[PDB]
Amino acid sequence: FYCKHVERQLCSVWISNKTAWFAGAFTLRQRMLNFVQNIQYYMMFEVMEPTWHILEKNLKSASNIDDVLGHHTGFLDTCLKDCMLTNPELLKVFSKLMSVCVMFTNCMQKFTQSLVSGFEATINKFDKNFSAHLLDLLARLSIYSGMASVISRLDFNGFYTE
Amino acid sequence: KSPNVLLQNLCCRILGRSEADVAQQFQYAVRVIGSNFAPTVERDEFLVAEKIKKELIRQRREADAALFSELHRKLHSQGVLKNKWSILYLLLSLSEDPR
Amino acid sequence: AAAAAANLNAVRETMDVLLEISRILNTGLDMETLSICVRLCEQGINPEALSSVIKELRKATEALK
Amino acid sequence: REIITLQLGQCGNQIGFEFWKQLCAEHGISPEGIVEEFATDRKDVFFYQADDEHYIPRAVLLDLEPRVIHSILNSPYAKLYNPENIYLGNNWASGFSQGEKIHEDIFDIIDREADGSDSLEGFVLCHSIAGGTGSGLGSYLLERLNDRYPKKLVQTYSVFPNQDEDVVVQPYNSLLTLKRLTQNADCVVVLDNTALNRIATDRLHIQNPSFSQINQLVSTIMSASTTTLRYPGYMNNDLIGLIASLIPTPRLHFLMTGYTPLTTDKTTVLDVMRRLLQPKNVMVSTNHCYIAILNIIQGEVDPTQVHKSLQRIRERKLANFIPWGPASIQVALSRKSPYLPSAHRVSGLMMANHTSISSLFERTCRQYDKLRKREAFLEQFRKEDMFKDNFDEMDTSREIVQQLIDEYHAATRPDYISWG
Repeated sequence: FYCKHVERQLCSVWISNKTAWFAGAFTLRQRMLNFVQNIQYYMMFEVMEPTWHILEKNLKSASNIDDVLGHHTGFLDTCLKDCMLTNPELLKVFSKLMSVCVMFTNCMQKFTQSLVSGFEATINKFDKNFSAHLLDLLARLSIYSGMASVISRLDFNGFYTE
Repeated sequence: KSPNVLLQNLCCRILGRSEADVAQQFQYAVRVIGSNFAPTVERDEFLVAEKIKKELIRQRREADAALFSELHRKLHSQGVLKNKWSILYLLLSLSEDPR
Repeated sequence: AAAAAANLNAVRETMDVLLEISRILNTGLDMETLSICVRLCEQGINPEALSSVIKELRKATEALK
Repeated sequence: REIITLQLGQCGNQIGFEFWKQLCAEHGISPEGIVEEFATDRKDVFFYQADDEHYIPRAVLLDLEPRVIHSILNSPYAKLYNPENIYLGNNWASGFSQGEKIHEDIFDIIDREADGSDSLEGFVLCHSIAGGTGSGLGSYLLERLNDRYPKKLVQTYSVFPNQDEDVVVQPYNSLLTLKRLTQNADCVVVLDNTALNRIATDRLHIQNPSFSQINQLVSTIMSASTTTLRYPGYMNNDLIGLIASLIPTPRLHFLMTGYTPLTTDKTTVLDVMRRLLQPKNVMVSTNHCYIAILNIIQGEVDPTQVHKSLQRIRERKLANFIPWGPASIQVALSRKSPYLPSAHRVSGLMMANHTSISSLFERTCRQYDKLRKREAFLEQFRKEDMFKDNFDEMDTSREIVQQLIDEYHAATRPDYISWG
């Protein structure tokens, strides 16, 4: 739900910002929306749907209830644990990046004038804060023990590789 | 307009002069055109076309006599001229023989 | 309009094709005069009457010279 | 949310007619609108739940010299959509001026249907570029829509005017319309008439009825693109999410069309991915590199197949990359529609932002530059003279399309901190 809320914010910025100032936030917004959409594509189409379709094969071929109970518990436990939910240190950089997202969209919605430099400076401050944490996410996930799938989803060109 | 002042235009077009410079020639125009406004002779465009071809054979511009076969067709193709006969008789009447 | 100028195209065409007919019979009328000569014929007029006037006006531009 | 579809011109009403017939056959409705017994879906995206138990689509019917629109009138699909708003050529200036003098009541027609639906997501314009009937009026209405409503989306399904063609004012008309498209639209979907013509003369041996078969193609593409909105997924159940990833900046908003079967008249995701990435399964036919691709697939998809297919697409490198960033082909999965013919059970389509369309733009610019240098092909159209006696709008449109070509070439560079 938090990940959907920020998607709404990020699309709102692009549609309002087009008036019929700067391109510094264009590339920053292109790195935020194409981040959060891909966490959804991964988190669903690798964890949720495969195991759910196998769990429909567990609800045709299993003859008792104490199999089905364990199968269900395993699907829930993996759908948390293979993500950022009950990770032991949570990968706290995700909350920090989402905080930089919500601050960026809040400032970018006030693109209406009636200083362009003050907006440009706070957007670049956010750009440093964001780009550092995106590289920190890629590093912190790469060391943690499936990696290459979400890494290749997040960057494919290798414009950043760390 | 009226045809009487439009004939004065013709008298400015053939000559190279203003209309207050000469009034004699426009008086010749109004004396000949006047008391006649309607042809009292045979009316057919087809006969005057057969009189233009007959005239171009007599002058040995017989390739131009096959041009007139196309130009009369073009004249029919536009179709915005009320009397095709009067201008063909008029253009036939002023014909010179350079041979 | 647009078609109301297409009729103006079809009149300039009439005027040009009658000039080709004018040169192959070798008359002295040019384009500007021929545009008067077609206008007169729409009301209807004797070419037998007009030819003598034109054959006098071409005989009165070198005699009034 | 809800989409209100606008159709205008003979070609635009043709493609809207075939698209509405396609969605009528697709969803569980009669040509009157009578509900079926087989219909995770939605019937509120193009359709209003209208007030005689017919899901009447919200369509603006515009006619200008109607010939085929009369055939649309006496038709069984005139019982599906007719909110009774039909209100009355061969030039951009004529259609522009005619749209200018009557903008009020057609804007009231737009206001009526805008009040008709509860929510709104965008305006999809059935448009033909330099189609004569669609041209001019479409550009003027594009100005009216983007000026009057700045909070919504504007989509324009557009053809590229090359039909192996006589009209010599067509580069001027397409240039002025393209100026309006770059400046007054949020996103433009462009197709090539010659590409679809080549594909149609390939798959069959038809030469004369090319128009109607091209209509089948664009209607199938338009249904395929909005399947993810019409059927509830997880993303691109609104237009702006699909519009967002492909468009990196307000100037590059022109999208190529792909769809991996050219056939509907066994298969896996892996094969159709590698079959999609060639430029001859693209229905739009130096370094040329995509900005961003997005593919949507619909079928009996094993979820491991998209995973290892995207693996193969990476290490093969069969797609053109983006220098200044990551923005790549994204796998989207959608539901197979009820009552669609069972050929190519796994079927995908793609929408992509490519710099190769700059070549087609500069070709048409070169045609305009040739006819403009010769100065014998304006034909002295009276509406063109009275609209602009100085013809400075052609110069302004040329400047805008030149800036567009420069921004395309600048996005091609590894630096896009250099602009145009």
